[PDB]
Amino acid sequence: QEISPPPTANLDRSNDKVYENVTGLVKAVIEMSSKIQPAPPEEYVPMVKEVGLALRTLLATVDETIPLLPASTHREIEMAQKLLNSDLGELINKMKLAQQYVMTSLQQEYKKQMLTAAHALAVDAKNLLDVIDQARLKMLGQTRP
Repeated sequence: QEISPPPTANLDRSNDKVYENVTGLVKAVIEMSSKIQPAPPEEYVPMVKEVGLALRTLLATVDETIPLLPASTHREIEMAQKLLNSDLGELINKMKLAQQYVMTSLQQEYKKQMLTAAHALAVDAKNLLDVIDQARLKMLGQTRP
């Protein structure tokens, strides 16, 4: 019973700077705490979903920019999308293995390969950006008289 009721509803919070500052401090603690500590295999799934959601937003956005671009660049973009999907597959596979091997000699190795897959995903995202940028600049070259 380290449990207490939510704060009173009898007070307007809309300019309550104490409330806001307590919120800021509790969040700063949560953020420090979760960074210091290694997250349990439970938590892996929600984190990976967040990354998958972010990827899908990106792929959907990249789908809508491809029409605009010179057809000579489409294969490169699509390949770079391919590579992100490839990194997501790997990430999910290593996450599943890390959970599977949770209390074995393989726990930390699988965790590591999961992080390397995630890192690869971020690196490949920035490469997609650069591929799209070169495309757009090429397109501007073409567009200008």
